[PDB]
Amino acid sequence: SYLVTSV
Amino acid sequence: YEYEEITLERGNSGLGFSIAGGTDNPHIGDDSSIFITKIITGGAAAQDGRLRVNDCILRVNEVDVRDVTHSKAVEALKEAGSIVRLYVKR
Repeated sequence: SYLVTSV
Repeated sequence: YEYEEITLERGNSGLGFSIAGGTDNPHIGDDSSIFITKIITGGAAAQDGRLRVNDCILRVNEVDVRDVTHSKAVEALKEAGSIVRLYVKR
């Protein structure tokens, strides 16, 4: 899960 | 698998959760789906109380997100407005 964007 | 619907109102600091996944993101298996990694204390999602870490979002309002890149699912969640229907699988 290299890229984790907070929404 | 369980299938759940969760409606959220957008808060000042957004929906109150984080997503990993997407077709362009590393993962174990055939499983490239968008999923919850964190739910923020006192955020919209935690206040609603239904959403859990590891949830797979299949759909955001009327926009399908089951076969998209990480960026398409981020944009869909950002562009979805003040009231958001999350169709998840746990």
